[PDB]
Amino acid sequence: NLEEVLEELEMALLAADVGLSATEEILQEVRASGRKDLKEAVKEKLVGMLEPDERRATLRKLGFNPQKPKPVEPKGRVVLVVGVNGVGKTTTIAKLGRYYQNLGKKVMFCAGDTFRAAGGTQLSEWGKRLSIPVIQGPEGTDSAALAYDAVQAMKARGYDLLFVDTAGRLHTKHNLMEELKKVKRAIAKADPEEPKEVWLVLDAVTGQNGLEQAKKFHEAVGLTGVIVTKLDGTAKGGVLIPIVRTLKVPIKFVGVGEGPDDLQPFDPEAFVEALLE
Amino acid sequence: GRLRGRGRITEEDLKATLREIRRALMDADVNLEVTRDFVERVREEALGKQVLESLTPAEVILATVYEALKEALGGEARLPVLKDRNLWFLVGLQGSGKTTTAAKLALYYKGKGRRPLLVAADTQRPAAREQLRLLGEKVGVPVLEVMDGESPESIRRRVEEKARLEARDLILVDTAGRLQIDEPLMGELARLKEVLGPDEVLLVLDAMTGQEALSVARAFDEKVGVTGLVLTKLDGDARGGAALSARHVTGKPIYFAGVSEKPEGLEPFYPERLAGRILGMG
Ligand SMILES: Nc1nc2c(ncn2[C@@H]2O[C@H](COP(=O)(O)OP(=O)(O)CP(=O)(O)O)[C@@H](O)[C@H]2O)c(=O)[nH]1
Ligand SMILES: Nc1nc2c(ncn2[C@@H]2O[C@H](COP(=O)(O)OP(=O)(O)CP(=O)(O)O)[C@@H](O)[C@H]2O)c(=O)[nH]1
Ligand SMILES: [Mg+2]
Ligand SMILES: [Mg+2]
Repeated sequence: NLEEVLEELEMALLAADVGLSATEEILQEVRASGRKDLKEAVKEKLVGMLEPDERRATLRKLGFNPQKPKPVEPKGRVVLVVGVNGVGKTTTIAKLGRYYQNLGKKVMFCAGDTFRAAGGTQLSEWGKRLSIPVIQGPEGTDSAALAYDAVQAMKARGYDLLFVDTAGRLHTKHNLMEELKKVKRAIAKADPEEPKEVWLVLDAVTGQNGLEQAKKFHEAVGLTGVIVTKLDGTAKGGVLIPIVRTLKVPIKFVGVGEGPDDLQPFDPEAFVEALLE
Repeated sequence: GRLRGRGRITEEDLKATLREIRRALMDADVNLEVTRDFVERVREEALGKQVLESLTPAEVILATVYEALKEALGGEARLPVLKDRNLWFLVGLQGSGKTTTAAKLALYYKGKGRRPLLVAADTQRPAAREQLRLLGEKVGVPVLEVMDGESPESIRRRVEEKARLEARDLILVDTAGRLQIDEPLMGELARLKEVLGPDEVLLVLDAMTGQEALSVARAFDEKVGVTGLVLTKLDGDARGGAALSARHVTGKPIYFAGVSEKPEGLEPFYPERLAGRILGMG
């Protein structure tokens, strides 16, 4: 009965890329709760390992039900977007431009990827489609200098938000990770209080290596949020569970397509429902 | 569990050891169903084998595991067999490394005396054609860029004309990334295949791919017929279990390993080395 359900649940979590460590910790806790209807206790538990801001979770526990959602808002004016090669950094920035421009914000982009072929022109094209200014330079230009110039332009023009794109880089390359830190330092040089947000982009199809990526980028630049892309596919993005549980970095948005509007604020409930099929 | 050749492998030894092996494979991102099959395969092969003199039951089982893994991954390196004319497709999920791999293949074969032609067929991703155009310039290989809305028949026409006028003998078609469940796009890929008739259809798989590698490989294989694979981003620290998942359901060779973001970052895939990597030997 219950043992078959726990066995089923273990497979479902593993298939969702949650990992052995977190999967066992979840099942052990649910088994100890004495709850008859597992699955539901699991959903309740997971909707907890997907949100470190705490309070909203505590409220449902005390027999309350306060909500509002409220559009996600950057703490500051600069958002540094980081991540490994191919995850969706550039396209996510285009979507963030659309999302905030719809909220009346004046947005600007910095085509920080001066390393990869067409890395900057790709973002420039999105800016053109969205009528959003894009600061870019010839391939080979120093990313830090470009970011510095971007922040200066943003301040001089009175823009509300600046999204800094970065070239893809594997977390195992110390030199490229140092470059990322240099970019963050350049931003702070143009404005001492920035960047207030450093968001990691993760591909939903990623397996357990996603935890290592999150750990390394967090150690390098101090993440304040994560965006999971390609959730329109069959991958559930389960590696987020171990990530949020170990690093306590909040999930800001989910990417669900390749169009400018294919971005949605993270919804714990919906995400967990999908993860468990 | 730590004694020298004093008995044959028992079902009690192949329960404690294989449980750890199952975990290692899972941590390596080998698909769950693939892991159970592999463990049960080893259980059968090792069942009641002798533990000579020297060697503990553990060592024999670990040896069996490694050998089984090496075999399941391909055994020895194997590269494509080219003929007078060759047309290949690079396909896969969004961001797997297709465009870069096309350029790598072009450089690799140009160095072997072939005359490649890169075909930028991705017309949906912004600056995708410029991207391959630039890589083409870097590796010194011609690039044909498909136009917006161009039909498969038109593409075939222009590719044929360019290959003839420039004596190209290896055409590499870089396709846009697509979800394996996107019916319209998977249908477009199938139609492009029937019109162009590729000799090889390579699924470009990111080494960090997780549990869904199984379903992704199977869908591309059933829809467009995969003939081989390229495992990219091996210069990272992902264990690469997705490779075993893809191999297990397609039975196709993993021809190349992508090991850097540069054009030169391509090399033959060695089953032996990934087997060790998946097991954590590096
Ligand atoms: N289906 C789907 N595709 C997505 C999503 N987000 C991005 N993509 C696709 O993934 C690929 C990701 O591209 P991109 O934004 O260029 O990635 P990146 O991390 O910037 C790339 P790089 O590391 O080289 O600089 C593109 O084809 C894009 O259209 C998503 O939410 N869903
Ligand atoms: N370190 C490393 N980076 C790689 C490797 N192969 C590709 N990349 C990098 O990964 C990202 C993958 O890019 P790309 O060739 O553009 O991917 P794609 O599959 O063509 C992208 P799309 O689906 O949108 O058409 C790029 O930043 C590229 O430089 C590899 O073997 N190692
Ligand atoms: Mg990019
Ligand atoms: Mg591409």
